[PDB]
Amino acid sequence: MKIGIIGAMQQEVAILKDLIEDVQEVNQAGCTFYSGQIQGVDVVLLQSGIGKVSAALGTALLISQYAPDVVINTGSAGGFDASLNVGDVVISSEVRHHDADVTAFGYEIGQMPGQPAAFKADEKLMTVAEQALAQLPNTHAVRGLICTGDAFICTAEGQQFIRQHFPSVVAVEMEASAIAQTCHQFKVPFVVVRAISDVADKESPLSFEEFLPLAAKSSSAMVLKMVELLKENLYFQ
Amino acid sequence: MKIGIIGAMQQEVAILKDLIEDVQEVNQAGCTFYSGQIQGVDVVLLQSGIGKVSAALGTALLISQYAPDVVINTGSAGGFDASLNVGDVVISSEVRHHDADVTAFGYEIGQMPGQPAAFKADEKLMTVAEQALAQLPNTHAVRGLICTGDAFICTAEGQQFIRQHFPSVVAVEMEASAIAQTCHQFKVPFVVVRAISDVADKESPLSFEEFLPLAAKSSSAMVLKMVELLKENLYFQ
Ligand SMILES: CSC[C@H]1CN(Cc2c[nH]c3c(N)ncnc23)C[C@@H]1O
Ligand SMILES: CSC[C@H]1CN(Cc2c[nH]c3c(N)ncnc23)C[C@@H]1O
Repeated sequence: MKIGIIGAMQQEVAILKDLIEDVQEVNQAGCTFYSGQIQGVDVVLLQSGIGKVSAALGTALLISQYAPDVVINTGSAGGFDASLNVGDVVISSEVRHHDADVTAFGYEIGQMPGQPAAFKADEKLMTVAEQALAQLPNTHAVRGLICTGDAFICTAEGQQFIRQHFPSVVAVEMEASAIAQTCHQFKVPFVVVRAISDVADKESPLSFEEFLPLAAKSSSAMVLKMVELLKENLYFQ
Repeated sequence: MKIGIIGAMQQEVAILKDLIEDVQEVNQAGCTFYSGQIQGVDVVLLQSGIGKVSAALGTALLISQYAPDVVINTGSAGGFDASLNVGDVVISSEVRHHDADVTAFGYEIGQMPGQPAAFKADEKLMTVAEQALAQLPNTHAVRGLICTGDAFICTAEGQQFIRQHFPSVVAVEMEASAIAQTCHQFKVPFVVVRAISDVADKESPLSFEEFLPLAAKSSSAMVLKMVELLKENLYFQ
């Protein structure tokens, strides 16, 4: 099997990049693809750049050229769920665009015409995420709705808008819905396994830069554990 | 040369689709690609679907698989310039994301990290659009900033925010910045040549329904003239 792993920033992909054996690097359209193996499992790690367009473009190139069997989105996120602390893992049940609005034509808030209102994480991948979490007993996680937009959320007004429209939101970021929508269009299973760098408030610019490395560490540990589980999930393969 | 043409909706691509000789249709990832010739020049017409993610995904597949020499984005738009009536044409000087905001890290409003603040349309393609306009004297057009977001703009608040942050905006729509950013990442020249279906206000939903066909007609006539000029002029090898 081949696992596609996608992160936006260099800092988000660095830990996993260093684990790829027999690594081959391709640079294309602002994207970097690292292909090789982890523990005999074929992996392609994409560093896409930030935001919905970069993530969509990168994901489209990843799927069309490398044909991963599954996609895992790694990286940081801004926490909305009360129970999340900085460094904690967040897992997508589903992903929505918080900044999509075609309600004028009867679509629900966040729904892009032509798409479902939410992009559901693959149930079989989800089971692997749960298994990985069970093997990291020091790790606290929350699973729920992840909301994506092309904005860094750092104001009370920004938070309130998102909570008003998506009351179940557990975290926000800037790529997941683009990765998930792209995967939906290609019919490829995905899950988002990120970790919290900040709580999307006026302190988040500073918190983000301070704790991005921690978030990358936590997210990356989970993703590595999933790769190790996938290695011997022969029914899944 | 090979000319790439991108429209989001069925009605936006239908006029040009019907002019393609020796047409070959490919369906991939929810996109449709029609290739062949229009008046003796190779074209690939992409029906991308609506919104930034679909447009980015589609444009990435278009460029990576078909290698068009230039990209023209056709279709409808919501008018901001006071002189625009339904059916009038807008030509991009440049394109920006109206809904991007990472000002917390020093970027300009609308600027995505890792990108320039605006995506400038190609000078030769703008010239060709202006030549096409001269050959369609009963068409009124404005050249200027086109702003894109994942929302249908139809409220006073929506207009206010966009005008506040991008006061020179001439029109808004939902794909151009995705196309433009993707073309930027691939280093492929682009221009947007759209037409007005509505003026982005409370009347827009009904105006759009009524005037989408007029907007497709007006935009498509310009694009056809541009195809003819590009075949003749050798501006692009
Ligand atoms: C330099 S732009 C920030 C990057 C890291 N991202 C995830 C993220 C963490 N905190 C966030 C917040 N408060 N709002 C939105 N996104 C995030 C998204 C982008 O790649
Ligand atoms: C059914 S969604 C609208 C489709 C047609 N589009 C262009 C457009 C016309 N008027 C617009 C407006 N007031 N606000 C944003 N976009 C537009 C974008 C989308 O593909």
